[PDB]
Amino acid sequence: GEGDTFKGKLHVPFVPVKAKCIATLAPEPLVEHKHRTLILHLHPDHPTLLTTRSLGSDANPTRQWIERPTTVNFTVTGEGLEYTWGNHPPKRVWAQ
Amino acid sequence: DLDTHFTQYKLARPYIADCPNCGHSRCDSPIAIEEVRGDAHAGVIRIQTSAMFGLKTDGVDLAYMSFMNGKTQKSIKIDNLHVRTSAPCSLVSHHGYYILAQCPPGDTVTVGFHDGPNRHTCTVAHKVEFRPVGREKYRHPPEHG
Amino acid sequence: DLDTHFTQYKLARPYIADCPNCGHSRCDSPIAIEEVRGDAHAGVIRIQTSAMFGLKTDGVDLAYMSFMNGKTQKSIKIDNLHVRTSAPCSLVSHHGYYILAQCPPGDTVTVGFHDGPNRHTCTVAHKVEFRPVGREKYRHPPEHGVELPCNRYTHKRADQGHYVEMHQPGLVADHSLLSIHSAKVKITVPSGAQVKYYCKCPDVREGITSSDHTTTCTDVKQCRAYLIDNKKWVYNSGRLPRGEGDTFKGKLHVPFVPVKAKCIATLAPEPLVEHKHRTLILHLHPDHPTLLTTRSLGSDANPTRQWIERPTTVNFTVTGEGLEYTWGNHPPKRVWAQ
Amino acid sequence: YEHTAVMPNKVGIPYKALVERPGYAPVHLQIQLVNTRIIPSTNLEYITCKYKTKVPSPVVKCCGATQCTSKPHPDYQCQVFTGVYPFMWGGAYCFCDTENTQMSEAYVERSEECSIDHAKAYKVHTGTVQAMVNITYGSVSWRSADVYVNGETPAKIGDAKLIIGPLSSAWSPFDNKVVVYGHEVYNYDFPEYGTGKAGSFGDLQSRTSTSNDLYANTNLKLQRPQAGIVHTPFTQAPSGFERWKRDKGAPLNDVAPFGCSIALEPLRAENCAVGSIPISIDIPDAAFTRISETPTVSDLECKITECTYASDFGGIATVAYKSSKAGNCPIHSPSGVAVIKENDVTLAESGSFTFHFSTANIHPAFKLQVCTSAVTCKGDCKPPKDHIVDYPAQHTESFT
Amino acid sequence: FGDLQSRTSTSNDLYANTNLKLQRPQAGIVHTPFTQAPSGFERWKRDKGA
Repeated sequence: GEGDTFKGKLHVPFVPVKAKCIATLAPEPLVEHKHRTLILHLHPDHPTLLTTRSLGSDANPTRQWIERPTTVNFTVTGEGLEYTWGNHPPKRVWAQ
Repeated sequence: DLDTHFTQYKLARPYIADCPNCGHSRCDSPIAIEEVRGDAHAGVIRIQTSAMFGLKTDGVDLAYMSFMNGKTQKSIKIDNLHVRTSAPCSLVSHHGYYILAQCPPGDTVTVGFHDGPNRHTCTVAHKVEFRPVGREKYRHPPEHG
Repeated sequence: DLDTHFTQYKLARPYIADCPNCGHSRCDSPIAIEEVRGDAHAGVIRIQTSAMFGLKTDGVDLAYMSFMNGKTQKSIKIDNLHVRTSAPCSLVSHHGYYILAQCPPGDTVTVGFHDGPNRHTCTVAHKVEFRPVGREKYRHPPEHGVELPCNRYTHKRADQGHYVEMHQPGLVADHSLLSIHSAKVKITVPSGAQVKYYCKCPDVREGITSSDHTTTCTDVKQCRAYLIDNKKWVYNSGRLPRGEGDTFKGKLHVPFVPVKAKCIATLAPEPLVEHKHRTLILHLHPDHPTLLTTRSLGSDANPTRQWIERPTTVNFTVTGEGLEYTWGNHPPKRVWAQ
Repeated sequence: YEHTAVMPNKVGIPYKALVERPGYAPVHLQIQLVNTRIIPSTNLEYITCKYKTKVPSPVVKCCGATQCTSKPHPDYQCQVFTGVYPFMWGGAYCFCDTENTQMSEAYVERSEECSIDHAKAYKVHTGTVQAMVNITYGSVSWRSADVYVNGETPAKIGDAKLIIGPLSSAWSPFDNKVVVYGHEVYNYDFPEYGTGKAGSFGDLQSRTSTSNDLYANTNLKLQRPQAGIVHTPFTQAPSGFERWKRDKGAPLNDVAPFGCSIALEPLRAENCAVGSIPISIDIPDAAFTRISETPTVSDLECKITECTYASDFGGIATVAYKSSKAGNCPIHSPSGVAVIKENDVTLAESGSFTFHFSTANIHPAFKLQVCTSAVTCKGDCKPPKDHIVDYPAQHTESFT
Repeated sequence: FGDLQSRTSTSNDLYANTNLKLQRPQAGIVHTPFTQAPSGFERWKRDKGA
């Protein structure tokens, strides 16, 4: 309209907000221990990324989405290792 | 307490526009859509349709929609307000120009009501995807977790 | 004939349970979904809803359904029952708590009737895949082809292969029993059903009665509003509380037992054969991914198998011992060389 | 009484040392670090999020041109088109065939979702670290003190007063540039304010959520409407903030070494086990008692019972006490070879009381100090086969 | 493979090592959510060798 932009400032009906959705939880891995190495026997139901992080000076991180059931390994040093499988709470581990 | 929004209800009127893919071609549907905000996580989508549903002509019938046909508006029932994607969606709430609904992922979003003798549908091309919050890239809100 | 299964018909009654995604949120729908069984070959699905589909109140109206609306049921028609997935499905048969349908592949399954003024649907996250019989990874049953011994649910229901326990349901709360006797909270009864009853405050502590009144407490949100109504039994669902009294028997037959039927399977286009000295050349023009396998008949098997999707031309070193190959589900062929 | 001592920086490891106070009965100490919050100084630069192209209604003169104006809107792109013939539901919109011109304008405005979801750029400095220390020394058996690391601030909770730090290592897991996204921290190198490339990170840059002005380089360009229809076809790069959200790297809270975790907070990096702390503490002389009161435990001997070459307290030993009077007696090993979980033992007349400890040597030869009575507990250890325990508490790995 | 093993189809005794662990019910809703590994027989039914 060539005349003018009239008033009528109108509120947005549905404003996005930070609510709390319910998220999935992957089945707990089957943990198998060896001498100074951690074997994670796990079966993911849906593609989930697991992260590992050494507690020593050098992080040596590894992020890897996995979909098919797989067996992974980890060299757990005397400093220690921690891993986060899916959205489970993080867990740490020793070495002897 | 739904009568404290008369600025939207009374000062606004139904509106009509170029739907890009109204039915088989690009007609001028009364429910032409614009600015679909598919940026949430739980699969919900906010759609701003040209038609402004809400209260009836004067102040009542929240469960009625009012679109514009020809020179005039027409407040009728909301019987078959349909929102679709690659799979049919499910309505949640509607107010003014904006209707809140949740859809499965798909490449296009369609909106269509039913006057009763007429179809009156409209759609648009728009990517829709929903990655759940968390490290488990699922595709449907689960029962527990 | 159809009235020869009254173990389920009269003795069981549908109840209400907690649907994960009823309508738009987690409501308590009467069509709550349990035990989606997507294990058939031809994409056939069995669904166990908490609503009882099949006969009317006593023995009739196959074209009717019975759900539970609050503390009482109301049998209606099957007018607009629909089971849906990524794409709308096609129902085959309904009986008792179970529905049989043929669904397209998809990630979510929904079940919903239509009362007429309301939808009252339910849905659960549960993927349903298609597994084509044989070695030809198709997506829908073709109109022709060679048949194979698939495994599939039978449309018949008069079977006794398997049973599921049907104990007395747990009791249900109904706050709408808790009316007000002008100043005290007041409890009625559906038909003389057992109303377990007590409040936070000290008052009547068991409740096995007709319509009682409260002497002590005042708030309807501080009394137990329960209905033990096991004159009619319910399925051993994981979504209902279990009455601590005892677990009833009364197991009834499962409607649709899996059977070893014979489904039609797709037949891939035949290869174009071409040859050179001690060398088979094979031209393949698949329409859908089909497994090719080969096997030498000599002392060394030397197997080779690969899924092929795009049209391709392959070769094979054919020794005088001979060579076998099995394109798709066509009968295996075998050859010599010069 | 002023016992200065360097302490390794660990959270769940005690420091049960012994005060060699002359003229009085020695008093054991015990220090634990609940938290090692770093809290580096930070300065916000800008916040980025998805944008929304708020396109106003087009201006359509039916017969005649219309020059556009350079409005001050951010990334305000305006262009006039010629030779258009718009239809609408009511028929063709004009009777002219070539003088029809459309004045279409569009500008970038931050999305409504920016109020909740938005990345935060941060440039950080060294800052000052803080710790919560628990000291259950002497007979008081309690403390709940929050302390700093600067080598000046005294902490005088309860009766004792002490000073902590500074840390031996200036290691900071945070880089000079830090990006915070809602709850996770990424050390991504955001370029600078007002310079973001289109499509990349920070295509839209706002100084603050309250700030009206912003920097929107989205490469937005309008184009001619097609086949005579009223709309505003605009071509722009996809939302740069949407990118890097589905392909961001691992969060810093998942790659920071030394087992340091972060939080949506002043950005402390707690449990950052690194370096040592030069701890100095002033014990009040009130807790001290006359040396002439402690019973004499001379002419005693130490016997090993069972030592496990492990990390948990698998080592046990029995001490043949030879005492005269009865009373409490602190126990501590000055050598770092073995660590004793047991803290206090009451002495009977020539009794024997077992205690637990842990070691890391095959044949541990460690001095044992028992309320002014030295004895060496030499023995042998055996490695375990089921290496399933809590985290190591011996903290004494060396040549064996 | 062999996550569930029975000595015969009619055998009332069986072995099932499936890592079945129960989970807290979400939001005061009456249900029995369980954390369960995917069906072992389903695996090796999609990736069986020749």
